[PDB]
Amino acid sequence: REIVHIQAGQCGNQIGAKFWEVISDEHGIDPTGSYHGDSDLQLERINVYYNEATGNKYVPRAILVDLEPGTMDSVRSGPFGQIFRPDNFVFGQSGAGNNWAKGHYTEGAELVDSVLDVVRKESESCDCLQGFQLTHSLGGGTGSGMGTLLISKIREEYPDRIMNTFSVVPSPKVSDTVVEPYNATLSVHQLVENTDETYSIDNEALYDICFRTLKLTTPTYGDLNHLVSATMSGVTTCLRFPGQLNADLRKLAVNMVPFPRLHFFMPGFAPLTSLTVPELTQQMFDSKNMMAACDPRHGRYLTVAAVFRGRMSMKEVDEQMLNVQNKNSSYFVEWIPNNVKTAVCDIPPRGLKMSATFIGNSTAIQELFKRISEQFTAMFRRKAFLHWYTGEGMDEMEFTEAESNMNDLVSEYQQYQDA
Amino acid sequence: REIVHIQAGQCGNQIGAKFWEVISDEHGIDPTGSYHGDSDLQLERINVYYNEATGNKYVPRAILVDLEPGTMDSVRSGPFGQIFRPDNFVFGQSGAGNNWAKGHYTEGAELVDSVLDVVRKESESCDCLQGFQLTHSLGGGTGSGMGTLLISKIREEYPDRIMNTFSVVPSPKVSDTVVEPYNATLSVHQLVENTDETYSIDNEALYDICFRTLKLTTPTYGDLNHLVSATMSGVTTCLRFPGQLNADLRKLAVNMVPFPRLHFFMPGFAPLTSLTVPELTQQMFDSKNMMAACDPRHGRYLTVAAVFRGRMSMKEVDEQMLNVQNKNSSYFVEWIPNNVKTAVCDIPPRGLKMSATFIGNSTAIQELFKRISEQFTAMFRRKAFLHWYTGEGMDEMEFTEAESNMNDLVSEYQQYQDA
Amino acid sequence: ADMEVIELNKCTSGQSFEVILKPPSFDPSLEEIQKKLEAAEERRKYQEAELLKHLAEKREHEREVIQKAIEENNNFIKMAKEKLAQKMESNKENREAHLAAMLERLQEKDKHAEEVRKNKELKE
Amino acid sequence: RECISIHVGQAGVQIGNACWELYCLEHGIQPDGQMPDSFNTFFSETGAGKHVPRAVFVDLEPTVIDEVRTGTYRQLFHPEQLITGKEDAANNYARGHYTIGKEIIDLVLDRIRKLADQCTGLQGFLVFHSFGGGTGSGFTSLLMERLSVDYGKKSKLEFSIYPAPQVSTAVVEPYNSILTTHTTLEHSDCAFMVDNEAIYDICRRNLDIERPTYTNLNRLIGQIVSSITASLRFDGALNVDLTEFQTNLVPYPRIHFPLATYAPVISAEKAYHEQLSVAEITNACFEPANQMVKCDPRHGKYMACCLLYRGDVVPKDVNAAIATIKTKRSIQFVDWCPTGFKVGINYQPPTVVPGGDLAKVQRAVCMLSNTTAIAEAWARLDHKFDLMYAKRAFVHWYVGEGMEEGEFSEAREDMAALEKDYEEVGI
Amino acid sequence: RECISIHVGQAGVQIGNACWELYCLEHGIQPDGQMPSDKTIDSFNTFFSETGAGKHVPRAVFVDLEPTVIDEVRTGTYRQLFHPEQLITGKEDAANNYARGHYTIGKEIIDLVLDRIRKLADQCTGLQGFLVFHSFGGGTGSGFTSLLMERLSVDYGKKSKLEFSIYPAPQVSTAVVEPYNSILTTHTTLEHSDCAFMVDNEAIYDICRRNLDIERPTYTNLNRLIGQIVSSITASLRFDGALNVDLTEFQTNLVPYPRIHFPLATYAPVISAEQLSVAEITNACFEPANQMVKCDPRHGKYMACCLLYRGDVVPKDVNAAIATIKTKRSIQFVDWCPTGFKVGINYQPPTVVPGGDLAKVQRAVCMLSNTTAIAEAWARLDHKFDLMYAKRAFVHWYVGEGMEEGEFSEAREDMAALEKDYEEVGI
Ligand SMILES: CC[C@]1(O)C[C@@H]2CN(CCc3c([nH]c4ccccc34)[C@@](C(=O)OC)(c3cc4c(cc3OC)N(C)[C@H]3[C@@](O)(C(=O)OC)[C@H](OC(C)=O)[C@]5(CC)C=CCN6CC[C@]43[C@@H]65)C2)C1
Ligand SMILES: Nc1nc2c(ncn2[C@@H]2O[C@H](COP(=O)(O)OP(=O)(O)OP(=O)(O)O)[C@@H](O)[C@H]2O)c(=O)[nH]1
Ligand SMILES: Nc1nc2c(ncn2[C@@H]2O[C@H](COP(=O)(O)OP(=O)(O)OP(=O)(O)O)[C@@H](O)[C@H]2O)c(=O)[nH]1
Ligand SMILES: COc1cc2c(c(OC)c1OC)-c1ccc(OC)c(=O)cc1[C@@H](NC(=O)CS)CC2
Ligand SMILES: Nc1nc2c(ncn2[C@@H]2O[C@H](COP(=O)(O)OP(=O)(O)O)[C@@H](O)[C@H]2O)c(=O)[nH]1
Ligand SMILES: Nc1nc2c(ncn2[C@@H]2O[C@H](COP(=O)(O)OP(=O)(O)O)[C@@H](O)[C@H]2O)c(=O)[nH]1
Ligand SMILES: [Mg+2]
Ligand SMILES: [Mg+2]
Repeated sequence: REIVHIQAGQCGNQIGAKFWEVISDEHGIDPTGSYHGDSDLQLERINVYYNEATGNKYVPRAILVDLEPGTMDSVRSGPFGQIFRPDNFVFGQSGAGNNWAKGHYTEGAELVDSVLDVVRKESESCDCLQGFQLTHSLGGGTGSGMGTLLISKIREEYPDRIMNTFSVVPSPKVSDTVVEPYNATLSVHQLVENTDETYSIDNEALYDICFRTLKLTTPTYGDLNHLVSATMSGVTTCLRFPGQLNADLRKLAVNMVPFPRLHFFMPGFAPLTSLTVPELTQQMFDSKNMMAACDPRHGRYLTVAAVFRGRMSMKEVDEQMLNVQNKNSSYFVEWIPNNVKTAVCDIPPRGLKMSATFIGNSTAIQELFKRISEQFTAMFRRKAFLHWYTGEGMDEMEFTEAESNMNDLVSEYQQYQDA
Repeated sequence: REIVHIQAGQCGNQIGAKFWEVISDEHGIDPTGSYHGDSDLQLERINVYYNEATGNKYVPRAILVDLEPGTMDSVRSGPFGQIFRPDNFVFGQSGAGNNWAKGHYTEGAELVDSVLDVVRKESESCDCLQGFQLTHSLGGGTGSGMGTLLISKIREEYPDRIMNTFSVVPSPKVSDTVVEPYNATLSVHQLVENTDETYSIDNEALYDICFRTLKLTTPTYGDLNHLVSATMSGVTTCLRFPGQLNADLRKLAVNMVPFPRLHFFMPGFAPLTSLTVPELTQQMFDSKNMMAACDPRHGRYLTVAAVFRGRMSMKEVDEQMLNVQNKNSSYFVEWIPNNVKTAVCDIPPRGLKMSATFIGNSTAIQELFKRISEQFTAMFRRKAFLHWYTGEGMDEMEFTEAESNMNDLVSEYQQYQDA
Repeated sequence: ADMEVIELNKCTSGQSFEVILKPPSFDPSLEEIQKKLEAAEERRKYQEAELLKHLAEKREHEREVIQKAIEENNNFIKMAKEKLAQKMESNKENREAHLAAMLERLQEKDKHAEEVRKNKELKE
Repeated sequence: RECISIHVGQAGVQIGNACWELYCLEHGIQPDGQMPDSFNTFFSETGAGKHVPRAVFVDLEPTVIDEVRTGTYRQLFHPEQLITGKEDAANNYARGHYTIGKEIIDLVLDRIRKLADQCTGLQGFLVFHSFGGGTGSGFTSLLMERLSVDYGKKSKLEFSIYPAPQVSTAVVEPYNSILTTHTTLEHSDCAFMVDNEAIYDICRRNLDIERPTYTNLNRLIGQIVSSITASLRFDGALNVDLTEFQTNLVPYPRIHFPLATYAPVISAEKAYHEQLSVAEITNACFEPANQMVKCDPRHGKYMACCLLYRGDVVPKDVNAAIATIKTKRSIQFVDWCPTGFKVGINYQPPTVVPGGDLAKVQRAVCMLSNTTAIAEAWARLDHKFDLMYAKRAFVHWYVGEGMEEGEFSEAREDMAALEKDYEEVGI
Repeated sequence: RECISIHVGQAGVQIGNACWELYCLEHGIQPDGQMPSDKTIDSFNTFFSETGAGKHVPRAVFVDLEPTVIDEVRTGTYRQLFHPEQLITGKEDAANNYARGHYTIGKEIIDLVLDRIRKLADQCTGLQGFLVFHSFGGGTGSGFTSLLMERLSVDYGKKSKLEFSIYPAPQVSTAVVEPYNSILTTHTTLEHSDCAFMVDNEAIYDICRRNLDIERPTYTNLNRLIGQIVSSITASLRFDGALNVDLTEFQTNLVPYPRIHFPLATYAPVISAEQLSVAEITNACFEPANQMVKCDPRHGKYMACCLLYRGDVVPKDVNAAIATIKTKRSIQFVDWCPTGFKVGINYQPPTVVPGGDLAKVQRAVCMLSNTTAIAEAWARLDHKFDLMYAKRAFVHWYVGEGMEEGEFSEAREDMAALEKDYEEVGI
């Protein structure tokens, strides 16, 4: 019915600013100006991402949070920078961190309020707030730490409404840092408690996805962000578009998540870089094409959701779809009946005549988590860089206590390869 | 000496409205107006069916009862509609039923009084009330149910006077309605206790008279009702006509019924559809010509009564009559001496130059009752549509208790094939 | 037979007479009983005031079906109204204090931000 | 001296109606009432013009009694000698004797006394009634009981219409007849039975009427009655008084039921044929074909014979015709009884109804005979009865008015006795 | 007399919309409101309330917990058809779980509806029952419906309720949690509802592929076909009829037992635009391929059959159509309902939507049958349910609105019972 978008922390901000300028140009929106596109649909559900202001004009429900200038004035001065409402930019000023605690306790809580006082403004403004979605990094601090807090402070203020996040789960290849496992594990914990669904964009997949499969030698944060931006348009489509379904996003949740421990979706995409239907599915359900670094093979699908894009006959889709869950019949749990559903919206993405996107609650996502607690226990082992948090005011055992919660999550997933 | 006519329920009302416009046109009566006919007799016993009012005019002593508008205004707006006294129409308004209990308990008892208050106002008006005669269906509710009640409430208020009915015992042919057996069996019980004579017009016979012997492909309730209407004028003839007998109707009863258990007459007719005397009797005593679905062959005659119509020599009738009870000599019980009597009125019916009608207390009528208790116990078997009554306030065992009374009647008839 | 006839009486408008033909040869209505007519009279008021106070039997058994229904209904209405509403204060009490079993488990990892930042203004 | 007529019940009345008419034609009373002791026997010279019968008519429906106060003779009776009951008898003894009778019974009984009140030395009652039939059996019986009380000695003379299959009965007839004739027998002195069968039969053989009416029948019964009374409204020796009745026909208290035989019933249009001979009319008398209770006495025995001749007739003949009746027939007088023959000649020529079917005759015989074969009728009733009551047939409608089941038993039980008494008079 | 429509929940509404449309095309009401059909200053009155001096307004109320769909009505023509009030909308959605609509989110609106339906039955002298159209699976559709109906049962004691459920099928997209929703409502709702016309979405979609030849059948595609089945079931009391019959008789026939029994729906001739025999259309009805709930009754037994013909038919024909739909077909009529096969003809031609996919026909059958095999649907739901609940699958989202764990048990417990009752009706 209507959703606000929080977008915090260098990585978060980057992603979101690409998100925005993809969908904005899908609905047909100027840098500021309103509609320009000989389509019509667009404006049906434009409502959901776009609180509108003075005259024509269209402005995205968006709160931009960060603990240091730069990366905001990177947006402001660039793509669709004139778009976001000016006092919707919540500057940090201070140190950032690249350290959870800073963002979740000392330098973060410093701000939080000032953000929360503007999320309040957009949400309390909304005709019927559906929920918030948030974008950020899991490793490093001002997105992972402030975020996990924004949400922890968003629920409580709206237990009512549901929580949605795109969280970029990081890796050794492609990092700002040593310390992330720490930051990741400290969030993954926070995530599993206060959100309802999270999309795991694994940077590791994204990388493998640009070098194993995309000719690109050293990937920027650019061609690479590029992938998320496309996947995110994909995931959201049928909230913001047609009259196929309607997708309360609550509906999306209460249909995708069997078990309260907010299970993390690994997304996927169809065509890529910067298409026959059979050749679309077999690709969208290929591991080498997942947005999270797993191989949905070691482990099964709890529930799946696939959403296709472009004027193609769904005669062929139902049929291709049921056909994947046949040549792969064993890897869809058989205790949840029709646990793969499909939808068709026929308004193409960027270039791209065909396309699909894929959302998957898969126990194989365990492989991801295990591999971040892997380099975690290897570090917190002999209490490595820990004195970076110790001193900012954290307890020794808040790490074990997080490490151990996460370990559980791994072993509930590992459980649901049941019978 | 004088009789009032109760005519209740859709079927009841149909039948009676044909009865009325047959006899009315026999005595020579306008829609309202009085006499027009170069005969004279007529008016002798016009008294018996016609309490008279303002000026000329002739109005039938008639009470029209039903639990829903329609079928009355069917009469009001049609044949002799202007005839009946306007506040002699007792509407229902409510649901009807097609369900005894509705008419005999909940929706019925709701009215009863207001009918009973008008029967009182005709009978208490009458110079010397002979008794009441009533017409209705036995399957279905507002006739069979309210009826059986009117009468139960008429005796008690006049134990004194005798009860007469024309009751149309319903069939599997000519209507589906999974329940009638129930309604029928629930009345037959009622009938056997509070009436003194009842003519059983078996719809099953009526059908067959129109199809087995008539070629009438699409049988109306219409033509088929035309059969009853004729049978009734015949049965009544020498109450309402001559000075052959005089026929207290009590006289008719105390002569026709050996055994208190109100024994039901199966009627019969002579010529039909919409004649020599020998060819008249041999036809009036044919099974294929009985108004009740029997074959008065499996079972004998307890008492018989035949009444002839048209200027024909009764020299030939006494002789034809004694001659049936000779080529059929065995099937008249010999423990009741002259148990077949005849009467001759010489004023023709509708068209029809000759005619006769036949009233027969015949143990073969058992074949009829058995066959209603046949589809009854087949249903009440595993307590079928019974919850339609249960809920309206009736007891489980009031069905067994009726089923069992009726079964007795069968086995007292079956008994009187004695020696 | 050859007659021998003796004449009795010779009126004005007639004559009678005996004629034997062959000599023969050989050798309280009480009133009291009308009490037997009010002996009917009081066997016939029985007959009736029986099957009358016996149709007064079936009479207020009508008062019964016309009741076991109406009474049967208010037993369903005024029974499954609190078979609803008392499963719906059952509901409120269940969430209305579970949306608050969510809140107090938060306000706890919250009153814990303060009690370990008022420990960072004590540390290094 | 005086002689009241009571006609109870449709049949009784209708019979009565068409024999008062014959009394009137015989004595010359134009309907209004006036004629231009002797025949005082039956009429009470009321007011200073009129002649009013000594009659009372009761019936429990109007209807029939209504036709009297409508058709001429409408001026013949006193309005009050015609009593009518509104609610019918419904064709069962039970009703008339108890239920519906009770009600009117005190009225009648009063009115008949009003009538016998202007009578210095009243003689008896003629009572005309139906054997089967509602009030006819029922009321009659009751009337008669109470008569027996109110009038001690005074003879009662019943004229019963014994019923037959064709001239239409009712199933339940048999009961009614057995019923009354029980109760009524110890209270009545002499009873002229009239078999409807017989009469109808005579109207077919003799009159040649294919479909004989009541009004057809009645006329012929009208005559038999006139001829039995005759003797006392004229005064012409024999049966000149009521005692002298059973004094001559029944030797046995058991109410005996004399046989009626009429003489020359011949159809007008055969009028101006020959006048029949004094001998021949007698000779018809001794004929089954001309009887008045369907039976035969060439099978039973005679216990008193009475010949009632009317007209121009000299004894000389009667004698010398009887002679040859004895010489040419079945005498059969029983054991211990002369060989009867009390012969009365009433010089009055026998007047017949003007538009009637029979013709003016010269001389008519009458024949009142008490035979043991008159009980062949007694039995034919009884069988019908026995075989219905075997199954309680209709019993209930009577138990319904309020009778006893055993009043049916205790009445059959009587017929069985009487059926035996009659037969026990044999040699 | 009068007959209110309640359409709750997306499916219910969208079905409702395209069969009020059909009602309107049948009775000749141009969207505008007014009918050139002579007055309304009854009959066409069963479903419409002749509002003001021009218009015809349905006796309808539409509830749903999102606007969106209800919104489509007050936007597309017929926008002038309803009163503004009779369209109620809920702002916050149902979220696809019984728990929500029955407790959390329903509580809120329920009082509004309940009020407005009463406003509507207030101008109704002798209102008869309710038609309730809703989804089996689906958020408000199960949840709200259920609540509505409980409360209806309270506010309207007798007045029958007639539910039209849309039983759900895998392809015409369900939702994981569907199974729960359906088992849940049908439990609570069952003791409060009188007769329930199940419609299997599968069936319909199936008929649109076999017969209509539409590769990708829309809701708007389906609804149209359901629009008709509904019209033909109501029909009877919608147009007058004469030469035939209302539900209430068809109702007494279909449901022999407490348990709300769920009649099978079959339509007659679905033939795609761009005349079949009286015999043949019938023959179609007794065909798995043409049914309304995917299953088969050449495996179950019949407990009552109802055939509803519409259009150019004569009984002489139906007679032989049926008789032969027995002589050599899938017979099976059970131990104790001698009848089955009630039959009426609603002469009014089977008017189909103008740009629709089906064509104007001459005559159409409708067949409403209560079979024990209809419980083969009952089970196929249950298994899906059993095997999810085995692990608490999604339970929590319901315990989260505030339900009991055991209201899931205590409702399965009923299906098991009903699944047994049905099977227990066997010979
Ligand atoms: C006199 C009133 C009446 O018209 C009598 C029948 C029933 N209706 C009228 C309309 C009617 C009839 N048939 C219809 C079919 C569809 C719609 C309407 C009808 C009616 C007829 O044909 O008039 C021309 C008729 C009906 C039946 C009918 C005959 C009939 O007209 C001859 N059958 C006697 C019954 C029937 O159920 C039966 O008892 O079989 C023994 C019979 O079963 C068979 C195979 O005959 C049958 C015939 C099709 C089958 C199924 C439905 N039942 C209902 C009663 C029965 C029918 C006539 C009321
Ligand atoms: N001879 C003769 N017999 C008659 C006459 N009328 C009736 N009966 C016979 O009498 C018997 C019937 O008796 P009813 O006089 O009719 O009965 P009731 O009770 O006296 O008169 P109701 O009260 O009218 O019934 C039958 O046997 C008839 O055949 C008649 O006018 N003449
Ligand atoms: N036959 C038919 N079924 C439908 C239609 N729309 C939805 N459904 C079915 O109904 C069920 C979904 O019901 P919903 O209306 O979506 O549930 P709801 O909560 O009551 O309505 P929402 O608040 O919109 O969710 C599924 O089984 C669908 O297949 C329709 O238009 N026609
Ligand atoms: C954001 O909008 C979406 C919203 C929903 C769904 C979805 O995935 C296709 C979305 O796209 C990403 C959805 C999902 C999943 C299911 O579980 C597999 C389901 O049964 C059902 C659905 C959607 N409904 C259907 O597929 C029935 S037509 C409803 C909720
Ligand atoms: N793919 C994607 N990941 C990013 C981007 N920027 C940073 N990251 C990842 O997110 C993690 C840290 O993010 P960073 O924003 O510096 O932490 P912050 O100070 O909380 O904003 C690292 O592990 C990076 O690999 C981005 O541009 N796109
Ligand atoms: N012949 C005669 N019988 C009828 C008529 N209408 C109905 N019936 C029969 O009687 C039964 C029910 O009669 P109906 O009047 O409708 O019941 P009600 O609700 O008491 O008025 C049906 O099963 C038919 O068999 C009528 O028109 N005439
Ligand atoms: Mg009588
Ligand atoms: Mg919903």
